[PDB]
Amino acid sequence: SQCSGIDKRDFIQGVSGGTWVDVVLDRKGCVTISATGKPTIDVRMVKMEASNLASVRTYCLEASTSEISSVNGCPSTTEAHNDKRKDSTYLCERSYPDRGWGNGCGLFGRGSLDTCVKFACSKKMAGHAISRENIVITAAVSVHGHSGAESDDRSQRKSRKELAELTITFKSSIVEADLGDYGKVQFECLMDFGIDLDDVYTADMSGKWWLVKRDWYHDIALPWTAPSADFWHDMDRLVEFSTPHATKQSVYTLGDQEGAMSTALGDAAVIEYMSSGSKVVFRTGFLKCRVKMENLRLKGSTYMQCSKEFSILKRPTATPYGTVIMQVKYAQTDVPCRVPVGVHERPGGEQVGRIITAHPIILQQNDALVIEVEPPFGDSVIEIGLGTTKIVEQWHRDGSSIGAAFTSTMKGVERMALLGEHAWDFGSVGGFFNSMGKAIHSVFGGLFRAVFGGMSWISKVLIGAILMWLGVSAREKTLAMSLITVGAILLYLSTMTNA
Amino acid sequence: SQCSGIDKRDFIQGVSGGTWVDVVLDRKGCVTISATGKPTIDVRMVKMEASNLASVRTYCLEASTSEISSVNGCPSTTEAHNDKRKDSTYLCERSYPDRGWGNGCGLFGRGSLDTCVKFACSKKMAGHAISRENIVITAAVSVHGHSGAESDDRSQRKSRKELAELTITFKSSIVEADLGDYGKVQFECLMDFGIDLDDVYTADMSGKWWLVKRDWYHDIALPWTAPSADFWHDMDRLVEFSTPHATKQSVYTLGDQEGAMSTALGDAAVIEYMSSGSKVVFRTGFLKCRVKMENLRLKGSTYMQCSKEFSILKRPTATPYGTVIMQVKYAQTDVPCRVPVGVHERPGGEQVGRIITAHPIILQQNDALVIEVEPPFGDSVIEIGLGTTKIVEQWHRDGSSIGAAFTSTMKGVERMALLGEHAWDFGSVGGFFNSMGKAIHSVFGGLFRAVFGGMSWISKVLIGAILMWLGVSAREKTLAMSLITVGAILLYLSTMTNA
Amino acid sequence: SQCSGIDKRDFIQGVSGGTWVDVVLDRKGCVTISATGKPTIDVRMVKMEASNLASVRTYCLEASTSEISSVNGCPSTTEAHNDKRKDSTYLCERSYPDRGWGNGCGLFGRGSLDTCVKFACSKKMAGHAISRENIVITAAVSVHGHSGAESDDRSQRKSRKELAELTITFKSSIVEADLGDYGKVQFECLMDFGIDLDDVYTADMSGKWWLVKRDWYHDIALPWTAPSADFWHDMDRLVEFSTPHATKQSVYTLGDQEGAMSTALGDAAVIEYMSSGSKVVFRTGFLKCRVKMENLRLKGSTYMQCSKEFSILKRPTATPYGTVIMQVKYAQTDVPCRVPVGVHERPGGEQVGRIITAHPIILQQNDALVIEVEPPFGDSVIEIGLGTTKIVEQWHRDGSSIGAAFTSTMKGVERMALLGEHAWDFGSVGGFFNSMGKAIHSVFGGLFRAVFGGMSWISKVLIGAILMWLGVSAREKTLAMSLITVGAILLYLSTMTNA
Amino acid sequence: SIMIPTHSTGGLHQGTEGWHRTNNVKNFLMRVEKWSLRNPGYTALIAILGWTLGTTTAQKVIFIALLLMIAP
Amino acid sequence: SIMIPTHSTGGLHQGTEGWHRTNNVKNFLMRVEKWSLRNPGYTALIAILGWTLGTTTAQKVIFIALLLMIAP
Amino acid sequence: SIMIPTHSTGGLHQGTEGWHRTNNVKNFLMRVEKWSLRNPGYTALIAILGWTLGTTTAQKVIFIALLLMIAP
Repeated sequence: SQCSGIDKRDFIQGVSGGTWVDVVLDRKGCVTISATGKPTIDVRMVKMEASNLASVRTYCLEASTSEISSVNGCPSTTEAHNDKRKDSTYLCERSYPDRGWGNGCGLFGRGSLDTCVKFACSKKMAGHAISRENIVITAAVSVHGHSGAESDDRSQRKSRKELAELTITFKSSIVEADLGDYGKVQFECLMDFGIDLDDVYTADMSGKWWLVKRDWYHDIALPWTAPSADFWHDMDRLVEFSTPHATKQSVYTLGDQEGAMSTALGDAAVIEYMSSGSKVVFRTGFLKCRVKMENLRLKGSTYMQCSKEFSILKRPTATPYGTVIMQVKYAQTDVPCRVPVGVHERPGGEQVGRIITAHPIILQQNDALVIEVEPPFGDSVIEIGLGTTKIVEQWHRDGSSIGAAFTSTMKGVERMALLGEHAWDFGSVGGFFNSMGKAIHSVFGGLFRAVFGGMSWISKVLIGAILMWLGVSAREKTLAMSLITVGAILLYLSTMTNA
Repeated sequence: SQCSGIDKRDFIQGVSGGTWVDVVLDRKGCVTISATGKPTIDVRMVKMEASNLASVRTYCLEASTSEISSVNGCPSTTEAHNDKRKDSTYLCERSYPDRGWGNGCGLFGRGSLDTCVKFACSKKMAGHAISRENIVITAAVSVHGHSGAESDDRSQRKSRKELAELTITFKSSIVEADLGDYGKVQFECLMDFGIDLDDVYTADMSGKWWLVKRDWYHDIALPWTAPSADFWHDMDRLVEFSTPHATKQSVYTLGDQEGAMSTALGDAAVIEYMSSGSKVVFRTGFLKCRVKMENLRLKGSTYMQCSKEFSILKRPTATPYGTVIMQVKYAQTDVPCRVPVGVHERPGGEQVGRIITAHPIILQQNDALVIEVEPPFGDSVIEIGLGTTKIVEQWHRDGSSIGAAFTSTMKGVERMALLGEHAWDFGSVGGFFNSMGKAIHSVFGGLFRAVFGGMSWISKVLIGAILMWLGVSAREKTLAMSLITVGAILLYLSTMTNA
Repeated sequence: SQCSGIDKRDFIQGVSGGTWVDVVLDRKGCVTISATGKPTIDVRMVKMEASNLASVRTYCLEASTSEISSVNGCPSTTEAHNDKRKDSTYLCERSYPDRGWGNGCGLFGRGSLDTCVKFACSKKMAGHAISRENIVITAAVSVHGHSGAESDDRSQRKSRKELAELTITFKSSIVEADLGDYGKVQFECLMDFGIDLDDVYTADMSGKWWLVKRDWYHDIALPWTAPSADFWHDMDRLVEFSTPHATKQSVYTLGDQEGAMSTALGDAAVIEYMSSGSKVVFRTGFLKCRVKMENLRLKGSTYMQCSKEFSILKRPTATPYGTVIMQVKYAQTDVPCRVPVGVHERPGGEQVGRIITAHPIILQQNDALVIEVEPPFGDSVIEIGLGTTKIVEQWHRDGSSIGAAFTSTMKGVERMALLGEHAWDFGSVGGFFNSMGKAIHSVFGGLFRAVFGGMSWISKVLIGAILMWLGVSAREKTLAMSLITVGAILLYLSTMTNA
Repeated sequence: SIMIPTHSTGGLHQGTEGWHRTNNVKNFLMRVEKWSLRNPGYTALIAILGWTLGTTTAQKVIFIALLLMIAP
Repeated sequence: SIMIPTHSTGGLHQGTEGWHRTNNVKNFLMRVEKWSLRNPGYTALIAILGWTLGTTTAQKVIFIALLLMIAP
Repeated sequence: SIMIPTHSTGGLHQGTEGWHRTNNVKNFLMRVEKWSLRNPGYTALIAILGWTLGTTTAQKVIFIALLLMIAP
């Protein structure tokens, strides 16, 4: 949909020769596609959610020992064997106390004990498994320029076919947006997502869900059972046995471990859980759709220019990125018409800067029209209108160009420098550059990047500091082979980003 | 009471000259004192328990955040200020979301949020403080030799004043034992126990009390309050807020932390708690009473010897220490009389070994009398009687002498070598030896032993291995100065004992 | 009883000073006691037998897996959990087959299995424990010289009070033999036996019993149970599952292991088991005590010498040791009388050799009379009579004195040199000899000889050969310290003795 | 967790944070320095060992840092 | 605690222990060795550092032990 | 057990033995020599090793005996 209210925004300029451009989507980021001679569009990812989940194994957190029993054996070799040893719901352990004449034995030595307790649980960490053929990722596509009544919503925006919705199912990976008179746009995105499914579980604890790893979930020491029925099989991890003084023992639990579990698995992607459908929202992965802009045509091109004057509403305000936003309205009867928009450095000067909207066409009597403009760094005037009565608001946009380049470099090294292979996938560049980058990064990610794990932020900083110390205090010019391993970009990644 | 059935036992042979002996009592250990010309008696430490406790601070474990509220602030200069911030029972903090045009503000920038949430606790770690002038420690003293009917219990034993009970109150430090016609024995012990009072707390968690240190109790990071009335002062240690997208947040707790608390506090002494009196049994401390054997006399010494035949009940059996126990009976009419008992290596041979019981008097027509004997390692015969009809059972006691001495050294270095200064406090010897040992151990414990803390078993063994390697790979003969620092006894304590 | 037929016989010359000699008895050995001025006697121990046995742990030998079940799970993470897992009598183990599309799953991967099989056993090695206060060892004592009718048995011998029997129970270690007019003999022996009770068990397998060690019985890997009620608790040691191809497995046992057990434990001491009383004959223990011949007096000493002539029955024959045996008879009327027996080198010469019988009195008209005589190596004549009608049978006894000394030394080093310290307990020797011998052998058996074991004849001969070669090729003169450890006696023990 | 690093090895970090997730970085250092100031003997022993071994004043810093980190 | 040593600093060890208390000494080593075998990169880096520094073969064992101590 | 020696560790040998108990002395050697003649390769390798090590003609006999004992 509209990408004005967000700050993480990507502007792709499109290729004149081609008709397609590869884009990468996140749940927060957005990209504005704007070619020449075509209406500019926005594509946004809404959500990712699986539907059907398979149970794996529910653990236990709280022990509820209820019944106890005991049986003692004299130093005569016949030891005690509790008859409650033979019930699957009873935890029982045999120990040897020190029996004597006071207890009523008759010989001095070491006796025997067998105390069984009834096991019960009240808090369980139910797991689940996600299938890679059930997620239904939905995205939205919008077109700039259309203008309707002031009191309109997304329902009427969809009705006019300017905010067409998409449902990229696991089976229908290619879909088309109707977009009304503007044509039709289809997508080519794959099934390569940031979350590596068939390798993770969801660890529901008390209504808080997670995306924890399969082997780590398998290697927890806790009393587990089967999902079909709570039939515990490792009961001894939550029940401790006190000292066996004489013919009697006492049993104690070990707390709840809920805090310890929430601390250990305290940094995994906290996915949500939408009830009434058993859906879970991933909020983490990506989607690399390929827009094929072949049937993208302007809606109004035979309309005449708008002659009379507009009325200004929502006086121009700057956006977090730095693009102006206006909302002009038309009140006269020479409609439909195409609104003229210009951006000059002086009233009555040459055109400078970039205009975002493509063709602000009207189609009715009283319509509000949102206009976005990206002015240059210096002083400039934003002129809307045709005749002697034109909106002539001007803007400064106090900022430097070298600062803009530095911010662009920083946001690049933050965003695109991540994702591994996906780093050089923002577009198509000739000269074998991107192809060789992907070819080398395939093995670069196969080995030395994802072959081992167990690294946190404090370990990152400690090992990094060890690295600079050993590199500064190094001989034989090992920095030449170390710059590829750890350099400046990776140091920035360890320090500022990935936090 | 009787100290036969317990495996850990100390034997003190007394001093012929003096009339006092200094002994150390433990919750499980017992000492046998037997002077020449005096009836031997057994003193056992029963239990310690405090009476009145004062609360210190009750922490919180499981938060119960119930009610929430939110207030939003436009990019205008004024920020959001929820009126619930004026309340001390609400957790409230302020964030800056990303507000724009779609939210309904009218200016792009950073908005403001400040959400208040109510706090409530359900599980509390109630602490307590022990006063060093309220411990009521009781001990029991019994006398060897008296004989009664086979159908009698501790009630009859106390009625005949052979099982005198003692209560060493914090005020009355010197108390005399009745002991019937055998006389009277008084104690003199002071108030020096192993645990350092006024430096520990009792951290009740769910009915499982502990003995945590005062500073460690003060150091735990959790929401706390005052014992009198609940007023939580660190509410933010268990409640967290999610990402503040727009004009709304969510509150999350952190579980129960009971498991984490029971794991971190997992090896401190686990004291008991008997209700209906608010008493806490300590089961850990010692007691160093010197026994003044001045008014202790044999009951039967003018009686004639028993000449008739004895009947054997409960044929002699060995004890864990290695002393046989028998229970003979007398059914003739020449009573009261004194039973002659001796131990020879051969029937009609010299007296060898060592007897334990002092003077087995009878005082009744039909009665049972327990006889305890410590035979030597070789073969020997135990004689019960005077005339030609005498009990002539013999014993083997397969054991070596060097092994006995080496095991005694083990017992000494295990139990006696602990307690620090009180290691050399099993008696009084000449030549200033014990006094000089106490004097040097005073400063040895004042510095380098008890002035420092923070040692666990894993750290101890790691440091021990490091010291092994450093001493092996050392020059200048630093092991000469290290043997006093770390020698053989300390390393044996690190590896085997104190575990 | 009579000690004529046995070849492993000991001859004790008695003690002139004292009236006691210490003997050590074996189930096959016999000793002859002959003092000066007293009738010679023969003492032999019949058998040792325990009465009450305590069950310990009945193992299993042959499994009888009867019923089977199976349950399968698709590669969906919900694994199979067999219902019969909650029955204690079913052995169940879970496997992971390779399930695919042919089985009817719909996803290629690995599934799950759960096959529970009911367990049943048929052959059990019922163990038992022996109490050190229940064995009743019996012995017999007979007196040489008395003469009875030709046709009489042990019943008549006991009736005439010449074959008094003994029952040396664990309670009454002092017993008296009536022996009729000869007086009384008493025994003073202990609980020290070759067997070491409280350290061994009895392994009943199929009616064949043993005396195998407690720890080795504990370390057997087989499905055990509790003797009170038999149901097995280590079921998996005899049941192995086949390869789990798909949704099915097969159960296979491992045989009976009875042969393996009878081969592994096939050389331990083999006790018997006499039913109707649950007694077991040990056939391995010893019995070492001291006969006090203080009331032993000659029966016929005031009688007049026999005058008339005898009649020869069962003509003199030699014995394995080399002492002749003859059975004269009396038929005349001058009875009772004492038979004059002598052994001359030549008719009517000096008396040479040694006479075994004491004083052959007759008491009646027609009585047989067993006479035992030890002739010298050379030619000799054995004269039984008084007047001119005397029996003048002669003998040769072809042998060498050096050979006799060699056989005596070999027998000593073979049988006597065994039994550890018990080697020097065949008599009383002054000069501190026996005392320091026992004292040194006490620690000799305490360390390096009986503190540990594990030597069978194969390892014995291997180590003996290795030590032989090492001593032959020994420098620094280690033979000086090696002669004491392993010399000629121990090497003989390894080679031929102890077989 | 206290010895093994946290579960941040999954590479699933994004721009979403909770109420009480960013305080651990300073909390660990605060706990370490509190322990160091409360127990001076262990730190003195580690410093003595680091001075005895190496004698470079370049890797002994890493050694003492690792010892203080593994020490609770 | 997590990196803090246990509460055994009070010297209150006695003959009263649970059956889930003495297993810690072996459980710690089991966890350490399992993580060591599951983590090749950390072990390789530690071995590289130990080979680079010291060059004594008498302290690099302590190097790797302490590095695996801070490591899981 | 099978590799362990027999249960003669109790020192309870007496003059009572069967006809399947005294045959072990020759049975072991017979089986060993049968397997030795049926296995030339291991014997040759062991002879080569015995000549390679020791070079004393007194320890190589022990070597070949112990190899022929670990083997049948």
